Amino acid sequence: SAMFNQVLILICTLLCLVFTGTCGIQHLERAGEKLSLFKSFYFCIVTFSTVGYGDVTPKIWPSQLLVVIMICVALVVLPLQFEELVYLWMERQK
Amino acid sequence: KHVVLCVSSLKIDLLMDFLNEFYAHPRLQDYYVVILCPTEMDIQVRRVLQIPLWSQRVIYLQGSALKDQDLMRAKMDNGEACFILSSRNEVDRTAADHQTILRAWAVKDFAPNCPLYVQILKPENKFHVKFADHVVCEEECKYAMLALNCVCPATSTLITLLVHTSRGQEGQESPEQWQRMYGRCSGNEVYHIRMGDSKFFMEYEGKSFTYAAFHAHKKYGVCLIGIRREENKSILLNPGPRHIMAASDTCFYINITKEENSYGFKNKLIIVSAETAGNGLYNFIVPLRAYYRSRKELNPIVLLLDNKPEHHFLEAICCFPMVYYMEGTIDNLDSLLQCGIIYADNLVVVDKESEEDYMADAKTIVNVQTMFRLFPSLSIITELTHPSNMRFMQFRAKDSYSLALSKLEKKERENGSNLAFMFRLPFAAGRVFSISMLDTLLYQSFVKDYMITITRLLLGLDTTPGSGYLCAMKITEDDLWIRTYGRLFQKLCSSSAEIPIGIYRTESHNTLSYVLINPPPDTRLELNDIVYLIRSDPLA
Repeated sequence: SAMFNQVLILICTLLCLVFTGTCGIQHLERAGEKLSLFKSFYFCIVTFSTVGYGDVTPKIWPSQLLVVIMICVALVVLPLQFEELVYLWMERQK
Repeated sequence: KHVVLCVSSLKIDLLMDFLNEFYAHPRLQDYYVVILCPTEMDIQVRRVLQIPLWSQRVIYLQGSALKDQDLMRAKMDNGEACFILSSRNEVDRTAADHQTILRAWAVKDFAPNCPLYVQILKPENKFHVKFADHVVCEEECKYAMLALNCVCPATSTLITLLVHTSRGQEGQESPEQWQRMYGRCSGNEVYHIRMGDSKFFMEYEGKSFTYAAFHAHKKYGVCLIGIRREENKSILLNPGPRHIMAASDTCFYINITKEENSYGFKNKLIIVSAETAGNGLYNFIVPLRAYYRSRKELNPIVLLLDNKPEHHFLEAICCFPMVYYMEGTIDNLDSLLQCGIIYADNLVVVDKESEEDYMADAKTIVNVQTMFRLFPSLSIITELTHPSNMRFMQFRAKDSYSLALSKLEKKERENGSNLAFMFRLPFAAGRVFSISMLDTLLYQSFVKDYMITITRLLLGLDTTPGSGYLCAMKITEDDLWIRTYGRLFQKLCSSSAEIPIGIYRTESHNTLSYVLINPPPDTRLELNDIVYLIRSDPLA
């Protein structure tokens, strides 16, 4: 089942990115302005959902960039997998 | 609960009528219908799989019968039924056969438990799968039916409507008188009761075969046919007046509903055309001059083909008396005149040509139609494939009945669709008949094992020694000594052994036609009419 396979890849990647985001915001903002993990989950899923509320964001030199870098990579990485998911839907139709 | 069906080329037709036919059974409906084909779905048929009802009751998959992988894919072992089918319209008649029989092996191999159902075009090849559960043999039956059409009229329509299930849904339209009665008796059908007793079985345990069908018409209106002894499981048609019934013995009977639920010449001549001779026509001719048939009334028969008669045909037919060769198609007035179509009576044509689908039946419609106008005193018969095109046959510039039939047939196909094709003029005249109409027989067979065998014995074809012939008798002015159909039945079988089934009628607008199957035995009879009776006296 390829449909299944890429569904998995999507989920895996999402999970990975969420994890990287939690782990990303965890050690940094924990210094200057302390934030709970749920705030991170929020931010991550707020970034990959393309929402961007902005209640709390990075105020620090590296902190923004790191989030940014992860997004930029994600924004390339995001469609790769959606693109993938599309390819199978085309195979299923065939 | 997975049912299997396999075919080389699907088309709206075969599918449709299968489906519509298959879920007609209340008992077995829920099943996963499995389709196996090599080629992709067309843009039309792939549309009928998308409809809200047939979506999840129909599984379609792409693949063949030979590879073992795709057989697995269908879950055969689990599956409760296996159907193989043959394409009708093809370039080569002899190749299709190979395709099918082959499939048979592979399926039998894979799972030698499940029942197996299949079609076979040429008679010659019948011999190869004798091992299978049930097999429908095309040509033999085709030529047979049409052959018996030359003794009594509308042999065809009778049998067809027998093997088609209906509730009498179609008799309540009350447009007119006849049709009201005509359709009413359509839903009429054959059924199975043997065991124990029931509303009809006990009435006579100890009296003869005959006395049964007398008083069956009195209470219910059921009329039995034949009794399988429990011994050899051989089916009989109209066992003689000597045979008796038991408490455990088989009753086959007809009713509208199941028992539980309630060179110059002499005589008229006939002329046949076909594309090629084959072991096909050997069996065309059997019923014509049989044993039971007299040497007075024989109908010498002329064979008109396109291609010169092949060698085997000659050794095969030289036995019989009375036939000849003439050549050419039905085009030339002259090619037909040499034979004496004028002296002759009934016309027989079975032909075909190897884009759009129904269309391929054209080549014949045409050649025929001319004849309708050349000889208004003449009677002809015909074979199409697509059971849509029927009414497109004998048509006149102006007819009120013939045209006003259109609205009536639509008005049937929209309520629920089993037989849309009954009411049409020529069809009920027997001048028309088709191939895939008996195909229904096969589908329906899955629920009834006595459905196929019964048929052949009716025609000709299979005779195990105890048996009977289907004959007809015209009605005339001394028979009018009888009032009606019931008063008839009881004065009929008190002399010889014969059972009626249906009748035949004619009125004016030459003239119109009817068939009424197992009519209530209260119904009257005109001067020109015909009835279908079974007579067995080969053996004492």
